[PDB]
Amino acid sequence: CGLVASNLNLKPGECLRVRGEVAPDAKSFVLNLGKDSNNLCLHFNPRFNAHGDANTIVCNSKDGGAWGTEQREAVFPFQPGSVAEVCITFDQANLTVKLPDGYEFKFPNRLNLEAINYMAADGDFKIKCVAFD
Amino acid sequence: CGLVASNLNLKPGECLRVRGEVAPDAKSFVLNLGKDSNNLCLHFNPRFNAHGDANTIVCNSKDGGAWGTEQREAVFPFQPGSVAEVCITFDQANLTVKLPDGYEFKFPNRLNLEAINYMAADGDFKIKCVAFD
Ligand SMILES: OC[C@H]1O[C@@H](S[C@@H]2O[C@H](CO)[C@H](O)[C@H](n3cc(-c4cccc(F)c4)nn3)[C@H]2O)[C@H](O)[C@@H](n2cc(-c3cccc(F)c3)nn2)[C@H]1O
Ligand SMILES: OC[C@H]1O[C@@H](S[C@@H]2O[C@H](CO)[C@H](O)[C@H](n3cc(-c4cccc(F)c4)nn3)[C@H]2O)[C@H](O)[C@@H](n2cc(-c3cccc(F)c3)nn2)[C@H]1O
Repeated sequence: CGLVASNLNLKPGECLRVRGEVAPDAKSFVLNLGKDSNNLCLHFNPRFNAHGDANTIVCNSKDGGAWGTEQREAVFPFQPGSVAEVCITFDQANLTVKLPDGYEFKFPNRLNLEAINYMAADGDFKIKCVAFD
Repeated sequence: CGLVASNLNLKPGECLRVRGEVAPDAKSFVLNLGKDSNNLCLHFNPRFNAHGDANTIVCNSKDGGAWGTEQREAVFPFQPGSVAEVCITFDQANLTVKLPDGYEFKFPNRLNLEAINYMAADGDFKIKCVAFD
């Protein structure tokens, strides 16, 4: 039940910037993006230690309430007890999550939604700032 | 039907910073703060030209769907076609609103709420930045 933002109307090309602080006892946190809570074109879930994963980013989609296939990244540029910033955009092919220091993750656009109208944060991540570009 | 943010969990003393761009032909816009759409401890409505009023800030509350006693500020530090930032805090007595950028007025806390969990923007005001401190 973390921060939820609706009616974002984030169209392709536009950038969603999110800055927040990661808890010191961080297990994992979640950034959800899509149309609503049941239609997520991006489930961004860095896991420090959660569900057996250690220092692993887990991405997925949810379509009509149904989870898609999990995609995993070896690179884990997140440290517990620190401030994490992500820049998010998308096109017809992929969603792109960029980190300031150069890290960039791609996740296939599986929902093909016209825009991102929904953002929800959860887990050990307290959002401090959100910008729309 | 503008931006809506829920589960803010804004405790007393904490600052809610909101930046957005006011349309050149703006008639009015709204910042709603409270628990939900039916319970607003602050209805912040600058009216450039609306409901017969002009260059007047209209503040009110909504408690259980019912509008409280409307109140107005003689001062109007908003320009159509320009970027406006509003900083908002509250104690158990008043809400404090900081307008661009020397301006500060108190609005009585009439809902007594523990925290601000709900923000909704509307009217001729496209949100570009929201910060929580
Ligand atoms: O079929 C059961 C599966 O369940 C998921 S976890 C589940 O998956 C989703 C992603 O698809 C969401 O992350 C979801 N979620 C998290 C939150 C949340 C809520 C609040 C805060 C916060 F932070 C987070 N809400 N929803 C998770 O519960 C397991 O990973 C998966 N599995 C696959 C592997 C696996 C392990 C090692 C290597 C490998 F390749 C795969 N290790 N487990 C398998 O056991
Ligand atoms: O009952 C009649 C009253 O009606 C309100 S209008 C009403 O006020 C509410 C707050 O008090 C809400 O703002 C409400 N609202 C706005 C929006 C919205 C929704 C979407 C976008 C967007 F931008 C905005 N939604 N809801 C308004 O409709 C007038 O203030 C009021 N009155 C007028 C005067 C008055 C008149 C002339 C001169 C003068 F000095 C005072 N002095 N009192 C009086 O005539």
